[PDB]
Amino acid sequence: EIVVSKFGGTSVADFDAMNRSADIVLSDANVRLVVLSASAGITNLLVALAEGLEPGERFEKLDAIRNIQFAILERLRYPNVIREEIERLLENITVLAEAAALATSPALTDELVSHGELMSTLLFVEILRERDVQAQWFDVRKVMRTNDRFGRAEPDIAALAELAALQLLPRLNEGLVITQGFIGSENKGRTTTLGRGGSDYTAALLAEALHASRVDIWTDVPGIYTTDPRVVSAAKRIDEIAFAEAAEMATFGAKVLHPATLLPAVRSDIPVFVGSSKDPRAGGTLVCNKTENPPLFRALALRRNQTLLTLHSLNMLHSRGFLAEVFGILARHNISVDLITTSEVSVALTLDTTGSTSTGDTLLTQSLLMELSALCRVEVEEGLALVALIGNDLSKACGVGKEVFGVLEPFNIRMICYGASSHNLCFLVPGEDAEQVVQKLHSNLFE
Amino acid sequence: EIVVSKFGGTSVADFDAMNRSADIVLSDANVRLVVLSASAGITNLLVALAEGLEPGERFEKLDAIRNIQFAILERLRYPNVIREEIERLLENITVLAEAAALATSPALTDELVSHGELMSTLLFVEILRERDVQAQWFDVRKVMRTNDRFGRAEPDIAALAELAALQLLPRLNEGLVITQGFIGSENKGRTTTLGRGGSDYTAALLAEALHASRVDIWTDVPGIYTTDPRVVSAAKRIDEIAFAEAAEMATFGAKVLHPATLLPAVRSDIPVFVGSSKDPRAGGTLVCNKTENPPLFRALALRRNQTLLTLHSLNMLHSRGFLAEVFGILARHNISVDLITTSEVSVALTLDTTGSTSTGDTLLTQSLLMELSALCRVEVEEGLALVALIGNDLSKACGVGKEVFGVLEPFNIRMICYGASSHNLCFLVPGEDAEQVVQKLHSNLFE
Ligand SMILES: Nc1ncnc2c1ncn2[C@@H]1O[C@H](COP(=O)(O)OP(=O)(O)O)[C@@H](O)[C@H]1O
Ligand SMILES: Nc1ncnc2c1ncn2[C@@H]1O[C@H](COP(=O)(O)OP(=O)(O)O)[C@@H](O)[C@H]1O
Ligand SMILES: N[C@@H](CC(=O)O)C(=O)O
Ligand SMILES: N[C@@H](CC(=O)O)C(=O)O
Ligand SMILES: [Cl-]
Ligand SMILES: [Cl-]
Ligand SMILES: [Mg+2]
Ligand SMILES: [Mg+2]
Repeated sequence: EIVVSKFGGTSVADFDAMNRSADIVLSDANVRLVVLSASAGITNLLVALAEGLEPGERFEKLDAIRNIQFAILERLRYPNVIREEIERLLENITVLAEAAALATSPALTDELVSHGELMSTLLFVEILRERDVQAQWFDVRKVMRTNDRFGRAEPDIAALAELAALQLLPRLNEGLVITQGFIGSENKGRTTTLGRGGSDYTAALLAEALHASRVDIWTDVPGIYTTDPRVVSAAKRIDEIAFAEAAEMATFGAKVLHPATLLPAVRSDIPVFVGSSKDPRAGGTLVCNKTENPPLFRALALRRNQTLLTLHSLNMLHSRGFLAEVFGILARHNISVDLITTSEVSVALTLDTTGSTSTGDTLLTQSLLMELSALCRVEVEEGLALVALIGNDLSKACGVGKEVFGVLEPFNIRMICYGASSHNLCFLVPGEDAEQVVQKLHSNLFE
Repeated sequence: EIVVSKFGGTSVADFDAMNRSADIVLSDANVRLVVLSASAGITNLLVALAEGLEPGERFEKLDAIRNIQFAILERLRYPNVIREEIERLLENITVLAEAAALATSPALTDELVSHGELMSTLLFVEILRERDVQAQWFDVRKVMRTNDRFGRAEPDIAALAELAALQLLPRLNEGLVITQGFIGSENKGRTTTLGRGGSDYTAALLAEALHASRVDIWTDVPGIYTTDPRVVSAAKRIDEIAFAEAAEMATFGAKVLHPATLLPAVRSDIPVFVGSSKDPRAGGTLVCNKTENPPLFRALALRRNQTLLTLHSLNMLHSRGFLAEVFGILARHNISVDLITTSEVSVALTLDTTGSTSTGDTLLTQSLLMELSALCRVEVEEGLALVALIGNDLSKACGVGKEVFGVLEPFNIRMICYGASSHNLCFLVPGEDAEQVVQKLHSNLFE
């Protein structure tokens, strides 16, 4: 019986916002664990610095980073103590940025980028104690154990359970606990990150590990809509939806949720709430086990910068293996594909961006290619965008093909993958036409 | 420089037909090799007998078989010699049918069914010599070596080359040679068959092995149409088309050609002609390397009684393997799939009928299932029909989705697989609505 609350960039971008969020945490006494991302802009600045920047640009970034932190600092009642700390963090960030300028790696990046959520959670506790509140700071790294895959580390569920009950539970009993999402620590103590947007994932993870009654995702939009409001102005809010529905929404482009948030949700039936931190009375969306009478079409999701890796065979093995093998190469290079389409011995692979914390993460390695290039002719098309329609029983229902492609006459559909799930129908279209399609569909579909 | 001609059931169903076909062979002196299927109805009768029938029904079948053969026999000039032989064949067919009534197997079936093309080719030579023609009978089994996969044996290309030049070439130099398609012999002398419609395949095979200038397919329809004339009355004939186009037409339902006919065609660039044996002046379709300015939509193909094997995971291995493995099971059971569609860890498999000479060939074995059932939840939907659209550059062209699904509003599209080939777009629909769909499409597409 403990609700876990999560606040994103915008929700803790500055003192005021941080306050709006602090209020919310104190509107419900069941909120015992808070999860914060770093303030808006921090992570991008930090990532640009882990790329290795020259003296000039480097200094600009470090200052943009220091400003944001002091905007908040200079508003506190007793800014002396945390100033020391911030200075260390800032100073350390500085030395790391100097190192990045000479050598860089996904591990250095995770370590430097981790600093954002560290500074944000330190300040938040201060904003909470400035109100006479028992609120203590906690380093998730003591609990969030992950593998050594830097940039997008994967959580060790068992480990996260023992630890959380041995170091985090007692702290929850005593009082309030503020910690950071997105980061973790590997076996040999090195810092890791779960991948962009990972703060959502962290919230669901600790919720499961602590047997919480619920998780609250506080963002900059009141709930989950029928599509990105930034693309469809006329986007309608969705008051309530179910796990797999949303699970697939996130997976195909519903940025509001990290594609891995709901895994723990489903595994422990921990409903998740989604609302605006700047307007908690507009009302958000609740994600739960199962709904009332689920529509046929809930929403549309867009996933940009997709890559289409089409594989034809140099005709040397039998399809059985030609495939069984092809899939045993991606098993080594551990390249996961959400969408595949075939035609005899021609297999078109739909590749999503990494979502890794480190920019330079390049999916198609030359080792891979030459291994595949000889085993079967390769093809790679870029600047393609995936469009997904999520609903229910689309496979055993009528009029789906006409309803979706009746408006797309003027476009080039490059790939259509449908039939594997009664919840979705996806397809590719050239990047530039991406949004106009989302609009056209949504229109004669939800409006 | 030798043209190879092939005649199907209807084309040698009876004396007259056999004659029509004999004429055609003598309208071109480059025709040195003729390939005959058994007379219409024979193979089905023979297959029903290899299933094991009781005394009564068995006797009816043997008589329907003897009648058809005597209809031709009783019209010859000197019917005495071949009568002896036919009697043996008939007698042997009889004893085999008696054995089938007690024990049955794909090997007994191939051996009994082989008898059809044996009787037809024996008579044809007689129809040719009744016209003072140097025409000799030849047993393809001496040359058509295949593996031991009875019901749908696979040709050993190398072996077929050495043999054909050592036993068949000399016979072609001397004069005319009549032999049988559809059948072969395995390593240990046992008789095999290439699978229903395999007589087309045989024609292409020997053409490649003998370095022929061409192959002529004589059927009961003047050329290759934009779709089965038996479904679309308004079906238009296609005067000329290219390998991959047609290759895919056959593969997805264009019965006029066995799905494996063009493999040798492509491998040796041996153009293939397709015309009616009852009307050689209506004109047929020529299949060659490449065309003029290939349409965007050539035709539609229907493949009935498809099975949709959808695989969801019991969530115990990582997608990489979950797939890499799934495909390494079908690699053992050697289950080939032309059409696959995925969605994360859910993979929907499109399964075609065996096309095997033996009816009882059941694709989904219980060994397989329980091996798959535990590794990942299974699903099986039957009575589904595949619809394919063949053309050119459908992937990098516009309006494809609207053009195809604009008419199918009233239907349930169950699977859409597209993007792997710039030549086709396929999809499933419940069996009963199959033809009405083919008609609706073809209409606002070719008419
Ligand atoms: N279907 C959808 N419903 C609601 N928001 C969506 C949807 N698809 C995309 N979004 C976008 O995701 C945003 C919230 O994500 P994010 O920027 O990561 O914030 P946070 O820091 O709170 O995690 C919304 O502001 C919106 O731009
Ligand atoms: N696209 C198509 N073009 C021409 N015929 C087709 C097509 N699709 C299917 N067919 C069918 O295939 C038939 C010929 O095949 P088949 O019955 O095996 O004869 P054969 O014994 O000559 O091989 C046609 O009579 C027609 O019913
Ligand atoms: N702070 C990380 C993680 C998150 O926002 O959830 C980022 O900016 O992507
Ligand atoms: N005679 C076999 C092979 C063929 O017709 O091509 C059958 O009836 O299917
Ligand atoms: Cl940022
Ligand atoms: Cl038959
Ligand atoms: Mg986020
Ligand atoms: Mg045939």
